Amino acid sequence: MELRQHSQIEQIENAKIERRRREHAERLKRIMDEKNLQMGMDYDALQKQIDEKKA
Amino acid sequence: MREVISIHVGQAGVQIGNGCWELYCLEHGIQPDGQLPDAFNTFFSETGAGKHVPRAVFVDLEPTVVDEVRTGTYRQLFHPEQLISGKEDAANNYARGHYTVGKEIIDLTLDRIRKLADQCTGLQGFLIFHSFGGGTGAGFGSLLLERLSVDYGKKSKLEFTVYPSPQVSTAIVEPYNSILATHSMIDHSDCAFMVDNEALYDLCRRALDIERPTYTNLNRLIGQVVSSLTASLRFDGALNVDFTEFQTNLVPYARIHFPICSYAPVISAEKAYHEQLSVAEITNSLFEPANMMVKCDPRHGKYMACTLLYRGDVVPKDVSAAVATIKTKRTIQFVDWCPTGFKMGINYQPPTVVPGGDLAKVQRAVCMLANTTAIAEAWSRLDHKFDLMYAKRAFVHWYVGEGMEEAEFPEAREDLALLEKDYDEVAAES
Amino acid sequence: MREVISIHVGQAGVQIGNGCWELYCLEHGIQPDGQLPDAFNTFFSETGAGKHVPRAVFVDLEPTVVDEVRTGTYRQLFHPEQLISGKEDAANNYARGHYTVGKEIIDLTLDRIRKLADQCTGLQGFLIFHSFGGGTGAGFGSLLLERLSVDYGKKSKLEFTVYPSPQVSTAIVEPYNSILATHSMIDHSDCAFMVDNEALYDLCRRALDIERPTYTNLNRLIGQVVSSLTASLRFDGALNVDFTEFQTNLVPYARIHFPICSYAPVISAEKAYHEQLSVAEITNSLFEPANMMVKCDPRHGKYMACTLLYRGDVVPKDVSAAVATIKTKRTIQFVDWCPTGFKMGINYQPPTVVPGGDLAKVQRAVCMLANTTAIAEAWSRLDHKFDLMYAKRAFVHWYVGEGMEEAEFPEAREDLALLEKDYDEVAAES
Amino acid sequence: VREIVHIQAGQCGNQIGAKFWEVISDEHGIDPTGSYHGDSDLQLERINVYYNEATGGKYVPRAILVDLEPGTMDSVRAGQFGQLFRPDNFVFGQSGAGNNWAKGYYTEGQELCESILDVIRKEAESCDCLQGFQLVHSLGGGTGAGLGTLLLNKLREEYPDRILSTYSIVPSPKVSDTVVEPYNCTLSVHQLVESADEVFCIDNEALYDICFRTLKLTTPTYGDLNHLVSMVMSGTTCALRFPGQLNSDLRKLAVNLVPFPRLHFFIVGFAPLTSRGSQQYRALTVPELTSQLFDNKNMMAACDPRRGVYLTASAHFRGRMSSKEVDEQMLNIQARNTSYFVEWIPSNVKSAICDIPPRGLKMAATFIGNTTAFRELFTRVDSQFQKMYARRAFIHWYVNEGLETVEFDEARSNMTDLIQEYEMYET
Amino acid sequence: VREIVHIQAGQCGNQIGAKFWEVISDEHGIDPTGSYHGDSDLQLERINVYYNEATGGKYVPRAILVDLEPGTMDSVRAGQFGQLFRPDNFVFGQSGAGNNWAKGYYTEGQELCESILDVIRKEAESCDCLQGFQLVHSLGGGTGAGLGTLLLNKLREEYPDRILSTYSIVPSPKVSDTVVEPYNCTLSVHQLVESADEVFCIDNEALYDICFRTLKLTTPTYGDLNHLVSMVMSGTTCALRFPGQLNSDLRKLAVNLVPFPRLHFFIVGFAPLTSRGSQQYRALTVPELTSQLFDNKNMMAACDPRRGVYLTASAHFRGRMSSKEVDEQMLNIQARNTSYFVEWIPSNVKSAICDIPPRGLKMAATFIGNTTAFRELFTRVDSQFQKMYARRAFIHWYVNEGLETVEFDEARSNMTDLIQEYEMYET
Ligand SMILES: Nc1nc2c(ncn2[C@@H]2O[C@H](COP(=O)(O)OP(=O)(O)OP(=O)(O)O)[C@@H](O)[C@H]2O)c(=O)[nH]1
Ligand SMILES: Nc1nc2c(ncn2[C@@H]2O[C@H](COP(=O)(O)OP(=O)(O)OP(=O)(O)O)[C@@H](O)[C@H]2O)c(=O)[nH]1
Ligand SMILES: Nc1nc2c(ncn2[C@@H]2O[C@H](COP(=O)(O)OP(=O)(O)O)[C@@H](O)[C@H]2O)c(=O)[nH]1
Ligand SMILES: Nc1nc2c(ncn2[C@@H]2O[C@H](COP(=O)(O)OP(=O)(O)O)[C@@H](O)[C@H]2O)c(=O)[nH]1
Ligand SMILES: [Mg+2]
Ligand SMILES: [Mg+2]
Repeated sequence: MELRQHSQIEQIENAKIERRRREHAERLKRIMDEKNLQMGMDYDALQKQIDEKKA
Repeated sequence: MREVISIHVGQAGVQIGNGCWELYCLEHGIQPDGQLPDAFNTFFSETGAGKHVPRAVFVDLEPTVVDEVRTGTYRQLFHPEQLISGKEDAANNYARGHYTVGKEIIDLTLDRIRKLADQCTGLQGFLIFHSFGGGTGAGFGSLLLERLSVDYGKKSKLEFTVYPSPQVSTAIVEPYNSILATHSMIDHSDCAFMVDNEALYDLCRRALDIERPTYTNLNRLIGQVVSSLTASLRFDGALNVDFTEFQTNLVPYARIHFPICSYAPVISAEKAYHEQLSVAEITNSLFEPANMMVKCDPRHGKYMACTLLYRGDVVPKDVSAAVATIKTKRTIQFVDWCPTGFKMGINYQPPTVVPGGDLAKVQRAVCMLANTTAIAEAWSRLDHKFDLMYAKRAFVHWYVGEGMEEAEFPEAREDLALLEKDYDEVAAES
Repeated sequence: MREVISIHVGQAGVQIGNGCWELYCLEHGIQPDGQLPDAFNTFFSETGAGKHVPRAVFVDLEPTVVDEVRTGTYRQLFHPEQLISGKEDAANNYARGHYTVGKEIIDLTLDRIRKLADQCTGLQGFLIFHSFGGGTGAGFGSLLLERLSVDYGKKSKLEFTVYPSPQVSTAIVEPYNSILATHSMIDHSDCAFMVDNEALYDLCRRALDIERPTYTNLNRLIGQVVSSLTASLRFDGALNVDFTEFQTNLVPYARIHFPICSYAPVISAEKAYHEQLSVAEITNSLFEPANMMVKCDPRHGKYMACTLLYRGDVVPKDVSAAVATIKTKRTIQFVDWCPTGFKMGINYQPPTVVPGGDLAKVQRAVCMLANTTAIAEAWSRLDHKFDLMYAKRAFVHWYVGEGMEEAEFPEAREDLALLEKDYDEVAAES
Repeated sequence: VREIVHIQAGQCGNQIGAKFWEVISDEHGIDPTGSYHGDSDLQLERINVYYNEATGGKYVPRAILVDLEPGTMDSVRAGQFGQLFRPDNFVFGQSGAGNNWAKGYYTEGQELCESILDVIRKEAESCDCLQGFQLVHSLGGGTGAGLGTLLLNKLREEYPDRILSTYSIVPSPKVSDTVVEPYNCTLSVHQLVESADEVFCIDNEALYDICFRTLKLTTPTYGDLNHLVSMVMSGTTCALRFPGQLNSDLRKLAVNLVPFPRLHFFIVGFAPLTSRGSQQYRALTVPELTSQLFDNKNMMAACDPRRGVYLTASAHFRGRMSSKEVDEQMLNIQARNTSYFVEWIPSNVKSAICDIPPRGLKMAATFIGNTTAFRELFTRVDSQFQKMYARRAFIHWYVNEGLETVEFDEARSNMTDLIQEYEMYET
Repeated sequence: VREIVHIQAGQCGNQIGAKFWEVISDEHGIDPTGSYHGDSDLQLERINVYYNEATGGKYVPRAILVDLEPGTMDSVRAGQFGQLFRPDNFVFGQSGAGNNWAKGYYTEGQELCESILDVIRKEAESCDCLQGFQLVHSLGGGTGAGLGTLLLNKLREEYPDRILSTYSIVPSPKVSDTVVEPYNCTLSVHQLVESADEVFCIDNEALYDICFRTLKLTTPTYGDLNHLVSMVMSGTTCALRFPGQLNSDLRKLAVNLVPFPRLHFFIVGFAPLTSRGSQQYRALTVPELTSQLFDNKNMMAACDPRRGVYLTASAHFRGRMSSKEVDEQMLNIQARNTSYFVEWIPSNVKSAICDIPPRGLKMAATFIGNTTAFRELFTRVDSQFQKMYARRAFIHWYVNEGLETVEFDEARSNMTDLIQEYEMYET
């Protein structure tokens, strides 16, 4: 209710705008590498699961 | 912003719910205390300082299940008002859970759900969980839904319920409760998803590699489906699908709303490392009878409109290539009046894995909900079991003594019979 | 400047007053001895040097309760002329506390209040506390009011009385005393507020998490309302409401003056960590039957004009949004005439707490006093209890023996009947 | 030398005027201590209109403050510009307001009125010339609605020639802060129609709507609303204080705008207003001001012009601009929207230009219009009065002050006649 | 001074439109902050066609963005050039789209309709002259399809003379993203035929086919598809913005290509589209462009011209090139493929030359043609609609909004008649 909201809200939306531009850019890089797009896998962190099941 | 409310009825509803809220808090990045070490608004509220609170209400008529949450790790997350526990359960009796004991607590619950909806500025739907065989799941669920229908009117009431299995059963009075609750849900529920334990039990053994599962393994599977369905409201994507879009595209008529569930890939970590799981692969796995979460084969029936949800680094081209290939498959039928037959969505946020979890951390996944006439197979099985018991009046005295009038037993039988007639006429073509 | 006089009669009135003056003195920063370690003058007189004295008169016909204050901590605060005590109590007999014993001390009491009114240059009202069941609360309460009407005339006389509860009762002759006192309040009082123990008891368990309250916990709840009511005369604010503005807004007629009260938020410390308590929620919690301080259901009748009083960082903008939201509630019934229906007050000083208290310290709070036709429900209960006793003349000999003439018993029944007629006449269709 | 006397009555009027003097003092460059420290010689040309000078270079406004209870007087005293006013001009009672029209007009008004009128008299007779009076009050309260009408009748008795321009705030249509306003506004309307030459109606709700829609202010306090209203008072009388290419004072406006003796209620507006941060997207020119002025959303009263028709309209312009540009814009807006203007009055739009714009703006404008859309507002209060009066209801509180029930019927009769008079001239 | 107002509706319109301004801003040389940092004086000649200037050297596009849900809007501002647009032209609702034509037309359209028209009025009446509007929307959805048609009627009612150029995306034959498309496309066609002057039809499948056949893109995204469409929109208005040896603006195109009021649906194509490996083999000559334009694979709509006959054809050329060489190619292609042209119209090919090419390309061409092949695309949706309508279907979702079942029959009747109309003129 009580706030300066618009002066705070502008900063909130500016952070959101910058947030989306980062994840847009890094998504673009990993997309253009068509091995990761069609076929790739997270082979390192996937292995950590297997030793857990052994334990 | 845009809000969804979850209500958890009965032992099954509570047990599913605490697994689900573990998935969401770990997904967004919230500690069990509610603190932090975005889309929080869709499921949570900000209390002040830095603490969050879920939009959920837990209801049961006996305290054992709810008190586990009260002494569990997540006791600090929930508002004490959200956890509602009765004094003595309905004893798998629909009449006891509807008339005698259900009305002792109904108005206490309706205040708390209504009060929570005040905090939801942009409310767009509810999520409600059941187990049909239980007294509270069927009896109190009907009373909750009937009241909620007139209280709020045109708001999407989505349900996620557990069908009795075709052969696996834990209650003898199980057929009695399911049919009586069938009448109440058909007119009031906007759309209700179907799953059964026996199909889930077979899936977590073959696809996931577990010799001997428990209810925890099955319930974590259900949470993935709810996570994928609601991801369109929470995270960015190339093709958004709101609750209303789901409701319009899936159901051709008001009475035919029941979908069935599917999810892919469901694979163990070592076999996930063995294969590569492209978009065409996961779409193919959805349509096999083995992956269906309800133990009814679609090949006995035909398909109406199906809805696809894709999560990960999936590109709109690879989706169109995959779905067209499925149309070429002559092991899949479509009724003639649905040539389009599909609704697709693409979202960028991969699924979330859990410590001690069962599924692999794959980077592209798909979720499926389809409307099929094969569900009439499940209706016929429940009908036959009910007739054998009711012909000789095997358990009537318990329900009548708890306020139920006997005339409701044939009425619920006829309403189910009318529902079976609708599917057969829809299944025909001209 | 502007002044209010508080009078405390009987056990119930003086025991509440002890809690009230604790709350005021702590709020203004005055030690219990009357020294300092503004609004000060609205309730206190400055004797000189640096010492403060309240505007209060303590009277009961038996010395036990007053001697507690004379021996307690606040013995140094009051002026001993103010602490007035009789010899033997009224024995829960109206006729004894009005005609036989009450007259020993009435003229001594009226001198002290009038002497106290001389030092007060700008008085605008009185504050009188009663319990209807008691002989001193009702018999001596009626006698005090009858004189103050002719002594002072056009000065608003506001009362705070504990109406008998539906089921909870501590005196068997309680219904007899209430009807006899009912006649006196309706003619002389400018406006009289209703409270009852049974709703307070249920309020101080659910909202404030107390297993087993006492009379001490209830008295702090009442003191907050009076402090909230009079804060407009003491503190700064965006919208000020004087006693006369209260008087014109709430009452449309002469005999329809009785309001009922509410307060929000009344929350415990460990629940306030979960809740936002913005202006929407605090206004929505006001209208629930759970929060009303009289165990009578507002939905059984309709609403006349209501008054809302706000305490805290509240801006005039969204209070209008709160009132607009309330007017959309179809569960809230308003009378067609008086379509405005509201007067709103905003004052900036937040609520005050007490060490060892029960109420959480909150950003903002709202106090509600409203006029509704639901109070005829309270009168109908008391009327039915009276008729059973008087049909067989259950206790008349005690009242007759102490000077009372029997003819008053049907007359007091007649007056209460007329008052019940007036409310249903107004509550009827326009 | 066209001095104007300003009177503040009630809570709403007092706080608006308190902000209203901050606007003028900054525009003229008078230090809050009452001393001149400005920047231009033109500011001292005609300061005599609003201010008196105390020996020592201390400038004192022609302001008179009135209330029935001392609460607001102390609030103004603690204000930033509180020391500016003359202490003897503070006149107040020692009784509660009561929110009662009859109580304010009859019971407490009479004792205060004889002192208040003499307080007016020292200032009105002290100056070389006196063109008109300036009153700020509400029309839903008990002090402003009642006592303001009483003083207005008395001022008309003593000063018939002068222009009795008042500034009023109307009770809102959706949410309002008092149960018994319809009684108060209806009784006051009878007096204002016959006694006051110029009445400007402003609605609180339109002020909020302007705040969100244009100003984006998430929480508009009463400071913003009063400042917006203060702009209009400053704009209207600016032609007296500063030179310009085409002068238009108050009496020029009355003769132009008012076609008949009883149709003199006005709606007001101002331009330009700054959207936070979005001002970098806007190229302010004379045509842009025209767009805002005749935009219906910028109107300060919640009565839609498009549902009615216009009779007369007037626009002021402040700053160094082209005179051809102004005269072409008025013609453009009148020709493009013929449906909303009356045939039997050609050239429905008056125009004027002033040289010096306010601080902070290189140009600004003020809009005043008179339209048949006032019938919407008066239907509102008449309807609530009707269904309240049939039940009788709260009349119990006005009768015990000495007001006959016959006055309610007379007050409605004149109010309804005013509505019909706007209906007939629509043909 | 031939200003054009741009309107974007729905998810399809906003993403196509946002990419559209990236193309124009770089063509004219406007930094994404809105300031001119160009390289030639010719760019600032006629930037007034699409932009307004904010005082400070900052240029603002004449853009209006419309949607029912604000999800797509914040994705636009997250884009690089999103800061350019005026914040107040963002007009959006607070309800789900519903993917429903009736819901957009009746329930949510009316609420947003009044607000949108005034936003249109600001930009339409802020310029010295107005040639026409430019609408970008798809027909398969519910927002752009539903609300777009309603706004198209209001624009025609207020502004009949102006050119209502619209660009449409047609639901695909093989794989499509919505079940209820036959209902949405059939209802929308009725409004396009009677209201809009010019309609350009784009099919998503042909856009994919061009990418894989010609451009050899291994992974095409919606950015690459939308880049192709923006080129055609840029080419058509290039005659307004830059000098040329033979000018041809919008109103010339409508007169020449449209022989009868209802036959104005068009197909487009763009040359040269060069494979990244074939660039070293392709020598850029004027005949080389002519081969690509009239080649059937290059058409952006999945309707084969060879199956029908041409009525009119138009080609636009950009760059400094021979006038003889351009005119000779039109004769050559017309005389060598005589079987695909109508006898009763001689000289079916219109031509134009514009001097300034797109960046990086030293010559480029644009094609707009009108043919009887459209009978294919409408027969497709008619067949699917009939089977979905012979039995009732999702229809109850539309009936519960206010749409009458008779509207579907009227929708098919008008759509069927346009198919027969093209059948007749083939003879
Ligand atoms: N999938 C799944 N089903 C469950 C789970 N727990 C119980 N069920 C199902 O629930 C049914 C038994 O009813 P309850 O779970 O007790 O539901 P209820 O409404 O609380 O019934 P009452 O105990 O009588 O109140 C059985 O058919 C189980 O299959 C669970 O954790 N996961
Ligand atoms: N809320 C509240 N009520 C009280 C308190 N003490 C007594 N009462 C109420 O007082 C009511 C009866 O009035 P009495 O106790 O007889 O007081 P009285 O007016 O002095 O009557 P006598 O003692 O006979 O002279 C009971 O129903 C109690 O509920 C108290 O401390 N707080
Ligand atoms: N614009 C504005 N309106 C106000 C302010 N304070 C109060 N009001 C409004 O004025 C109306 C009546 O004022 P009131 O207190 O009755 O004035 P009174 O006649 O002197 O008692 C109320 O509805 C308030 O909403 C203020 O500071 N600014
Ligand atoms: N060519 C193209 N098509 C798109 C784009 N985005 C979405 N679409 C398609 O446009 C069709 C209709 O989109 P929809 O969301 O219903 O638009 P709306 O209902 O008018 O808001 C869908 O089938 C999408 O696949 C894009 O950027 N380019
Ligand atoms: Mg249970
Ligand atoms: Mg006693």
